Amino acid sequence: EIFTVNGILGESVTFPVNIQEPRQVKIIAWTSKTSVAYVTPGDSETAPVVTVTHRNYYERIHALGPNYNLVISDLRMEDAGDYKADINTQADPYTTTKRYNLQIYRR
Amino acid sequence: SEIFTVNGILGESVTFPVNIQEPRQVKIIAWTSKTSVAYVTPGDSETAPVVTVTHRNYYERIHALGPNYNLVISDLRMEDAGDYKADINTQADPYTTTKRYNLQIYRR
Repeated sequence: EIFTVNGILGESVTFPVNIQEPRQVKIIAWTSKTSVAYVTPGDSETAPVVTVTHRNYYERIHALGPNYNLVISDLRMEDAGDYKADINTQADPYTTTKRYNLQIYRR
Repeated sequence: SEIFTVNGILGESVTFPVNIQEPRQVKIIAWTSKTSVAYVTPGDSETAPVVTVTHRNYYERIHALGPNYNLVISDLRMEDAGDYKADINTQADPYTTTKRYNLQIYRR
């Protein structure tokens, strides 16, 4: 269940979320050692809107549509560790949680 | 700083001291525990801030207080117990400050 993702220092990495087409997302909350960001639905082609909630992450968090895949860019060694998405949707279970372990490599 | 301990009674309310002593500089506060908890942002214009709860465990049970941004978790549960963290994002340096709490819950 804890999915391992590897990223390269100074580059970008994608966290697989892949929200399917019957599910409707209300808000996804991302956390690590600090809160990271909240992601909310975009539009026709506005991609999901991302609100960053710790200064360590400002300008480094992007979200992809329609999957709601998270991209963190300009990776730092300090980004490594456990991440959690609490995915909130209109219908039940209402909240589903996904776990990730990011490891960072200077290459 | 230090972890701050707050005690609460099952079924009741507990208040987390935030004591923002310069409110209108607050952009967003992100509360987490074992799970996500809520975001709190400025009211359009008000005393009072707006809560968006971000996990169903805490649905309808999070309130914030103007003007200090103190947090209330109402209808308390035993699962509510443990370490809480607020990432307070404001308009000027350090831009993010973090407060740590320990919520002890007791029987009704």
